[PDB]
Amino acid sequence: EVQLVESGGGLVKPGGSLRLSCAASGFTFTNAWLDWVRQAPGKGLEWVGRIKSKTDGGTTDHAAPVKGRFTISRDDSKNTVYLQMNSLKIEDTAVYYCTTGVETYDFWSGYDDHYYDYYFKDVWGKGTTVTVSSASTKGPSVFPLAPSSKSTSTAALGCLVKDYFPEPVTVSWNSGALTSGVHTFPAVLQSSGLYSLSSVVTVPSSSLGTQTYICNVNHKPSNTKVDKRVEPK
Amino acid sequence: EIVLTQSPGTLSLSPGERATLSCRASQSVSNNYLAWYQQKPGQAPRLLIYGASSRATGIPDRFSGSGSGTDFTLTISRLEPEDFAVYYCQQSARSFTFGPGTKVDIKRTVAAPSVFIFPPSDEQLKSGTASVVCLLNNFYPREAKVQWKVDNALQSGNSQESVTEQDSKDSTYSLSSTLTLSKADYEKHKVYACEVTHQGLSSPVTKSFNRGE
Repeated sequence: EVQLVESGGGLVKPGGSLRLSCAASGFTFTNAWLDWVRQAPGKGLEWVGRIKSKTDGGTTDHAAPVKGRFTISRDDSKNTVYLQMNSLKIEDTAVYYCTTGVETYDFWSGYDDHYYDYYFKDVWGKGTTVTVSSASTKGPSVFPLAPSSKSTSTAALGCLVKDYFPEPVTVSWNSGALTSGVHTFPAVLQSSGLYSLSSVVTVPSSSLGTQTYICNVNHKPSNTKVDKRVEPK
Repeated sequence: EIVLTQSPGTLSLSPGERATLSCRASQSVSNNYLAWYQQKPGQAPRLLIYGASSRATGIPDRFSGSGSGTDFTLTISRLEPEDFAVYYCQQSARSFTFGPGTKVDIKRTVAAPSVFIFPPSDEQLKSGTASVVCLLNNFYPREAKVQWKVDNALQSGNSQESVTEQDSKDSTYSLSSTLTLSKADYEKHKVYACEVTHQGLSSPVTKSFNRGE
């Protein structure tokens, strides 16, 4: 089976460098091109560059925003394409994929090579994540968003998981026993370079004096684990 | 270099309906250079159509592509539940670029947001900062907006929001907005309000509190 696997991502300071690898299996690049495509958080797809097949001489082309900073190359002996990334910028933060097309020909028996059925399909890796940031590792504070029987619209409560770096944090409620009414929002990146995430639950207002709501927060990079019981004010 | 534009940004349809997605190219391109991709959350994109109208291997018959010149169309003859996703056109005629994407989401009846405001917690105030949170819950379609006022003055530049994916059962969205203040600024003012707009509201909604009451 044709497969691509990206590696070499990580967290890097502005101005820093990474080298990504795209290792092909089940085929070689003798007659196949290789594209790098990236996707910033919550954004669309952006082509980064291409290297042509070995038959076409392995010519490379790179997108204008990365020209001079990123360079595609290949080690033919490894069936691997590299993306050398220098002078990294915070807007280079993205998931980086490699991808190519796979052509196959089913030649007609009794005819010559001009007669065939043509098949075409793409292959993508799972991606590798590049994060470019000046921030240092910090665990979140977990602040309660307290409900009230006088603030109905049901009641709502939550936890604000504020000021952490890097991603991710996980949030559950009542150790996973509560998912009805739960919304855990995408993290936002604050102007400070720290992330913040909110998780909320809508609940009956008339049982706040007897039901327990605890948000379970885990930030593995800082070894932060915090359970916050959210009580009415 | 060629710019691909896509309309609409979000197409709202029911399972079983025909979907028609539009891609425009800033320069004319030959058909061999135009492709369409699908992408679902947490997954790489998947090629649907290449050469404007050819299906990639294993792509179902309900996907088809048409058009020429500067105007291309992806058609899904009858939407299946797995087809609610983002669709991108793509061209290789001059460099390699993608369109901005059209999201196809599940149509349901209009639902107004339920709105909740949360003052900064006493714990956060002790820690030295102040965040005010506004929750806009279970609305449809996606176009709810919120603005913040402090002592009746509209705020700008000091809020951030994010939005959930469409709910798998009730097909609604939720949105949370956070107003970030210094603790000194929070203690300097009294009335904190978020004003919410959405087509399902008979009138916009304000939720507010007075600090210290």
